This record gives sequence, structure tokens and C-alpha cells, in this order.
Amino acid sequence: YLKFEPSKSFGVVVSSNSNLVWSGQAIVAANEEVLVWDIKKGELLSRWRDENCKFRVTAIAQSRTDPDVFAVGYEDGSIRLWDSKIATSVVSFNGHKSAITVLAFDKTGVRLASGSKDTDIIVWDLVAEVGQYKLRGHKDQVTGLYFIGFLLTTGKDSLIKLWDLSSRHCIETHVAQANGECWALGVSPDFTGCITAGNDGEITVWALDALSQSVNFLQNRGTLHRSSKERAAEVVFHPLRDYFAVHGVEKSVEIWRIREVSDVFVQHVIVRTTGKVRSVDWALNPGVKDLQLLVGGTNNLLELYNIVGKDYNKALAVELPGHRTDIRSVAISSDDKMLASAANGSLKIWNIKTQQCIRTFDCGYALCCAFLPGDKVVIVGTKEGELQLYDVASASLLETVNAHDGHAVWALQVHPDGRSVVSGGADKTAKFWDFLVQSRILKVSDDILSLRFSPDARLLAVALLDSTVKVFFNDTLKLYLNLYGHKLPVLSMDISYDSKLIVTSSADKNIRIWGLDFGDCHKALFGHQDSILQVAFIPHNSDGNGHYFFSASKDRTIKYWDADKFEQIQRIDGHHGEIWALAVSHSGRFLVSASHDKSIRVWEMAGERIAEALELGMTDLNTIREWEEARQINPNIAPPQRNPIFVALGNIPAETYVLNTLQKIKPASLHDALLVLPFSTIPSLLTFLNLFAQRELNVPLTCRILFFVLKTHHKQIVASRTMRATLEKVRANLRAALRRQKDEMGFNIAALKVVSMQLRDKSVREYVDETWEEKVRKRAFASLS
Amino acid sequence: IEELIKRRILAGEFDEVLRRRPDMFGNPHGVRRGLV
Amino acid sequence: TAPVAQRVLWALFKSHPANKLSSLSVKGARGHKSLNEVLDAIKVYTERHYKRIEELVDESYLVEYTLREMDAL
RNA sequence: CGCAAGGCUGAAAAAUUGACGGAAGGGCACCACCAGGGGUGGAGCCUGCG
RNA sequence: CUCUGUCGUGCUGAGGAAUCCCUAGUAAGCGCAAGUCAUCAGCUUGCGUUGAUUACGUCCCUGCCCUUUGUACACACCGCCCGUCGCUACUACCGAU
Repeated sequence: YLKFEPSKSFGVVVSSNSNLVWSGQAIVAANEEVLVWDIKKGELLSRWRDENCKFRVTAIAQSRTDPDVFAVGYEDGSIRLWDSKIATSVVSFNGHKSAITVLAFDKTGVRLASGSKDTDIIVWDLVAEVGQYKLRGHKDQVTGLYFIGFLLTTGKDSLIKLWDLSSRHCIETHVAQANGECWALGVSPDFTGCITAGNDGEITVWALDALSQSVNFLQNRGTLHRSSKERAAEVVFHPLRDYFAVHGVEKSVEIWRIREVSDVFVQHVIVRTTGKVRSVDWALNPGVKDLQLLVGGTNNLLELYNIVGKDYNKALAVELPGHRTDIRSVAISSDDKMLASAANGSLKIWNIKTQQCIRTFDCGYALCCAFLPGDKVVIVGTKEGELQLYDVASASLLETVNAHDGHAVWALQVHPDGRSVVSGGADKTAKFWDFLVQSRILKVSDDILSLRFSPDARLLAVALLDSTVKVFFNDTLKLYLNLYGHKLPVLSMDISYDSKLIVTSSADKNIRIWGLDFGDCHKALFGHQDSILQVAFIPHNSDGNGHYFFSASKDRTIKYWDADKFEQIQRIDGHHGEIWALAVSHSGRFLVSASHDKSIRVWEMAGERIAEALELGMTDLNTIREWEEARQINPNIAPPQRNPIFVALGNIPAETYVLNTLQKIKPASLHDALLVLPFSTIPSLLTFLNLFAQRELNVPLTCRILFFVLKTHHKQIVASRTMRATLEKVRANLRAALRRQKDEMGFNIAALKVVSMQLRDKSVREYVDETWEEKVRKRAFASLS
Repeated sequence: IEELIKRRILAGEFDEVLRRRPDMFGNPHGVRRGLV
Repeated sequence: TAPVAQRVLWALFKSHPANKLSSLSVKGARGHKSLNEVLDAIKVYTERHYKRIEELVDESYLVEYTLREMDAL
């Protein structure tokens, strides 16, 4: 019951996620690991890879005033801080809900602003490891952040927001694009200007200067427009010279110069690249007179261009350690030392033990690859209908044969003896090539999606588009049987080492196990959330497990199954794209899995409540009156130092706090709580009622609990002494408040009577005739009995 | 018996007598006795 | 919010004379939001609030009674 | 008497109305608190249940 | 059961931890009668007699039910309860075919 573990992972330079950094090293993002290359020699320096995390990394930032510390933002919402000296994560920050997308650092590097796709921007302290605060604007996702202190951000709702940081609320907003979306932000390093790139190819230009009045900081000084009308991915400024680079996700990067805003900014140069660039970045090398623009493409490459300031040359490139588009097939050697990977545009064969590429060929498209025994030559069936043949040791192309006319070779299987190969195509036929010379063909009803042989070369099995499988005999091609019951067409199949089992992977999201004597389905087992691409048995039963098989599907999963006990024994995660191909070793000890990820991998009490609030307010009143006496003596520094509950509730007055704790309780509970209150607690309540009536708020509640206090303690008040003083104060204050409120409402009702009579006088009638029958609210009021 | 209970609960049909209005005769529409 | 509505209504009546508020003519005066029904609603709710505060004052003379008893002692 | 009575087959959804909670406030209870009382449980007999 | 006499503690010992039940003609004692198409003589069900202590409050503990929508209108009072997701509509993004 031996499981599988990730041991190796390779075949990848920069992913389609954003944010390349330069340091003469290029620090880019592979899927979950952030890896740093030399650009001069193609050997990577290091990889930063964490065992606790699996989510993909999508934002990189270099700290200023201290390189060899970096901030990476992942897909789950976490941030890690790495070192380039030692490849560990010193601190981790789990603050956001989803998908960190833009990082930013302070000038001093003690403060870190991270804006997500869940639209929160959270700023982080780097000496206390506490989430400082959470700035909250922005209808949808934030696409630009910068530290000006002050913060300047821009979001996908086309708003630039200028936030303060001493008082954590926004000072300014402006709307960059009227009906579009502001997509990128670029700040001048001296904070004089900011240009924001919008959806139409329009670049808006803003000038920056360096509360009760009209505050005006950002000014739309003009609009610019670039050449290509795409959603612009980034705007990067030169840290030293007067240039910037604007690019969308396309094959052009437009470098403009800093000398109307159209007179201020002119395009210096337009750089064409071989692939769609995802993120450009700036590089300045010590001792050169140039501009080292480092582009990182979506098509799996880094390019360093030299731009002459006062044309482009493809100066440096990193393409050897990765396939450039997308791996469609893998086929690993009989000696299991090297493997071949077949991608659209290329063949690249690799060593397992060193995980470094050895040979490279160019083909048009590469559906299916498999080498011939002796591992000297390889076979590739392409989309255009042909079968190409290459060889490893001399690294060349031997032969090419138009197998089918324009119909893609969907299946290639080498004979287990090793003298023939079979190509099943997108035409109806499936052809046999003996070595290569065409020996026998097989015409069948529909397009053959996948065919495989038997390990003892006895029976063949094609798998059509008609959602069916035809198992034939190998010697003469007579129909042995056919397997049915698939709702959607069969994508793959693999049959057992003794030919007593077939697994059959379909597009209806399940795999089937057939017995291959009588072809009875053993058990249809629904095991993947999407259409299962491929299946493979481990070939050797030397280890006692030959009836186990792997299945790889579009839901980013491999699954290790047991066909004897019909049970999933392991679930293999770790791929971030739809896994297209996989293969197992001939020893079966490891397997390779090649994805849409472009990364091929190798696997081995109410009254007591108001009473304590009364006491809190009483201590607050004593501290405030002592602070009044101190500030009356001298204007020296005197802190009141009130309760942390008050400075956490927000420096409210004790009157407001005790009013809220009297307001929260329902009226019957208020009656019971004031009844349960003792006469030691009564005088504090009477002082706070004096405070309410003085600073009038909830006068009916104040009078209600005051008359309840007097009526439930009338004898004790008229026997005590200090109640005379505080009750005289509350009498004067309450009588003034009641007389003020009553006189205001009396003036209101008298004015409403006057204006109502005047409006009646306006309304009465104009004409006079014989019929004064022209000169009332009515309600309905149903009642059941 | 347990499977009978599960079938009735799932495709829920219960034989409890239901609370009827006491004035279904004179007030069959069930109007509300307030503002109209 | 009755006290804050009564206070800014007091400021409104003390600022503008009665003839302006009677000859107030605004294009959005139709049905339930015309000037008659608006001033009627304001007047009747102010009558209720005034009745409440009058009951409160009459009940609030208890404090003068208690202070008179303590003056007697 | 006629139809029912021909096996892509081989046992283990709905939703603008839905899924699950939390906090506050009520009502009730010898399956709760409070005050007491009484069984059973110790010896022997035996119905019954396992 | 009440009253009156004769003798006087003498293998001639009122049930542990737990667990359950009980608030007025109730707990508990006592006998008499019947044997009703199921059950019940190793008992069942009636019937009379004698008849207390202690609660009769509170949601503090353990829970159970329910409000936060409706179901009526005056007085009067209250004053937008909170979270994690789904579903629907629209908007733009990502990358293979």
C-alpha cells in the first residue's frame, strides 16, 4: 500500500501570473515556487518552495533599502516574506479572503501594502507582525498600489483613490475612465506624476503635489493613447532615467520617453517580441550605457532586451529549461534514465536524475510521441496528419511519412516486441507501420481517439468517437468483442500486464474496468469531477501490485486506484492546470505527469451590568475633573489615561457609554434592573441623570428612570443629605431641558396652525356660481365581527 | 417500518390533522381586520 | 429622531415667514406629498410629541416636591 | 382472446423561495434548580425480559 | 382505631455507590370484593378507610419550545439583530479548442 510523493518538478520558467522582479538575476514565478535565474548563464540560482502551501504564487515585490527579503502574494490570500540569502519564509501573513494581486513596499521597508481581488487592501507592519489596519473603498478589485504617509491606489471600477494613513480614510477620489476600467498604474519615482492605463488603450496622466476646505491633490492634466487597443497589463517607470514602458498582454512593449501632455510624452521605441509578454520589468546593469528591459512572456520565456537611449536587439533569452507552449505527450525511456516531452512547436527530451534538458527538436504540432526500443529514435504523430521520426544520439530528423492526409494521429502505440508501430488517426482508418513500411490498415466506423495493445502481443483495442471500444485480435483483425456503456467518447485506455483487465477513461467523467474474458464491466466507478484524460497501469507485478492504475483528469487530479479491491488508494494533488499527459515507469517506481500548468512533475445580569457601567463612568468623571484642574493650573502635558474599553470604543464620553448601556435593555428589564439597583449605586445614577439633562439626550428615558428612582426611594432620599445638592442640580437641569423642548414644540404647532389656515385661505375657491356643492380624509378600518 | 418512515418524510405526506381557521364559514377569504 | 426634527423645524419656522411657507409652490406636489398633507402629518405628530412632553412636565414636579420635603428637614 | 410482455445492460434534483449557525429576549418542565418525601439497590421467593 | 390491665430490649437489627419517581384527598399504611372474548392467579382491576411534611417561587444549573416575518386599529413602548455560503442578473478577467 505504498503511496506517492512529489520529488521532482521542472520544465518551467515564468508562468502566466504577473510581476517579474530584477535584482543580474531575474526573479520570476513558477506556479507555487518562486524561482530565481541568472540571465547570463541559463542555470537557475534557486527555488523558493514551501511544504505547507500548495496554492499558486501571483505577486512578487522587492523590499527597498534591503534586498534579500521579498514579499510574495499567493492565490489563497497569503503573503510570505522570503530571503535570498537563505531560502526560508521568515513571516507569513494570512489576512485576505482571496487572490493577492498587487504588492507595494514603503520607502523605509517597514510597511507593506497588499491589495487583493477580494478588494481589500491591507497594510502590514514588519516589526510587530500584526495586521495594522484595513482600508476599505473600491467597488471591485485593486489593480494598482503605491506609497507616496499617503497611499495612492487604483481599482477596476476605474477609480483612483488617494488614501491617508495617519487617519485611515480616503482623502481624494477621481475617476480615470468614464465607461471603462483603469487597468494599470505607474508612478514617477519622484512622485511628480502618475499615469493610469485604461481599457481602450488610453493612458490618463495625473499630476501630484508634494481637511475642512476643498482638498485638491490629483489633477487630470491630460490623456494619452498608445498604439494597440488592448487591456494594458502594466506601466513601469525607470528608477533612474526618464523612460517608462507600457504593455498589455500582447507581443509589443511600448517604451515612451519623458522630455500639452502629448508634447511631454513621445513614444521612444516599440519592441516586438516573439511571444505574448505578461510582465515587463526594468533592469539597470552596472557599467553599461543602455536600458535592460526584461520581459517575461506568457509563452514560457524570459527575454532581456537592450534599448539604446538617444532600436531593440534580442540580447539575452532563457528558453532551454522549458517547453515554450504546452506539453501534450510524455514518453519515458526503457532504461528510465531520460524522457521525451512532445509539445506544440517542439520536442524536448530531459534527464530524470539531473532534471535538466538534453536535446531539442522542432516539430509542428505534437499529439503523440513514443520512442522505439533501444531508445535511439522517437516517433511523433502530429496534427497535420503526418508521422515524423527523430533520433536522440545524433539529434536529427530521419524520416517523415504522410500517414493520414490532414487528420491528426490521435494514437501511437509501439508493438511490445518492438518491430511495428500503429497510428490511429482522425480519419476512419488506423495504419500499421513495420520497420518504416506500411503493412496492414484497418478501416473502422469513426475517428479513432485512442488505441492500445496487449503486453503479451495478442489483442489490440481501439477506442472510437462513437463512445465505444473495439477489442480486436492482433494476428488477424477480427472483432473479438466490443465494449459499450459510455455516455461520452472514450479518451484513453490501459490494459493489464497479463491482459485480464482493461480500464477505459471517458469524457463522461468516469472510468470502466472490463475483464477481457467476455468483456463484462467489473465496476463502473465515478471518480473525477471532470472528463478523465488518461489512465495507465504499472507494468511490473514484481512488487506485488500490478493491478493498480493511475488516472489523470481535467480537474487537476491524478488518482491511484486498485482494480482488485476496486478502491482509490491515493489522491494526487499538486497540479494547477488540466493535466494532459502522464506516463509511468517501466520499473513503475516513479511516474511523470505533464499539465496545462506547463510543469511536468515526477512522483516517487442587567442590573449588575448597568451598575458596573455606572462605576466605570464614575471613575472616568473623576479622572476628567482632575485633568481639568491640571490643565487649568498649567498647559503642560497631562494625559487623562482613561480605560482601554473607552479608548477601544473610540474615546466616547462616559455619558454616551452609560446612555448606551441604559438604552440597550428592553423596558421591562429596565424596570427590573433599576429595581435591583442598590442605594450605593443610586447617587452615581443621579449624577449621570444630571449629565443627561444638562447635555439633553433621551429626555423621556431620563425622566422615566429618574421618577422611578425617586418613587422607589422616596424616604431614603428625604432622609439623606448629599441628595439635596445633586437633586437640586438635576431639578434645575431637567426643568430647563423640559421647558426648552416644550417651548420649541409649542412654537412648531402654533406655526403649523397659522400656515395651515393661510393655505386654506389660498385653497378656498375662485369662481362664484349657484352651485356651492363643490365645497376630508377617510380610512377603511375593517373589523371581523 | 423505518423505511416507511423515511419514504413518508422524504416524499413528505403526513396524516396529522391541520389547524383550520375557526371562522372559515363566515369569513372564507380570511381578510385582515385593520387598515384596508 | 423627533427632537432633532422638531429643533430643525423650529429653526425653519423662525427663519422663514408664514407667507412664504403658505405660498410654497413646488412641482412635486401631487397626492400624498402635497403641501396640505405634508403639513397635516407634521402637525399631528407634533401634537402627539407635545402631549407626551406635557405629561412629563406635570409628572416632573415630583422633584420640586422632594426638594421641598428635604428643605423641611 | 388481445395489449401490457424485447435488455447502451451486468447489486450496494430544486433555489430571486435553498443549506447551516451565533447573539439577545421570552415562555415552560418533579425527564430542571430549591425544600422535603418515597422506591429500587443488602437476605430469601418467583412471573417476565436478555 | 380507641380505652383498660400483665411483662420488659432478650440471631427473640430498615439496606452502599448510584439511579428513578413524587406537589392535596397527592405520598404512605390498611383491609374487603370481583376475575367481564385482549392481559391477569407467581397476579390483575376495583372499592372503602386513615391521611401528613415540604414547594407552590425562579429560569441561576440541565434542558425543551419560541420570538428577530406575518395574524387588528386606538392609548402606550420599541426602533433598521449578526455570520458562512448557495441561486439569479450583469460586468470585465484567465487560458486551451
